[PDB]
Order: sequence, then C-alpha cells, then structure tokens
Amino acid sequence: LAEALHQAL
Ligand SMILES: [Co+2]
Repeated sequence: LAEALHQAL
C-alpha cells in the first residue's frame, strides 16, 4: 500500500 500511494501521488 505504501508504494501504491507514493506512485499514485
Ligand atoms: Co516510496
């Protein structure tokens, strides 16, 4: 989840 959020943003 952490990296999903980072990439999305
Ligand atoms: Co990151």
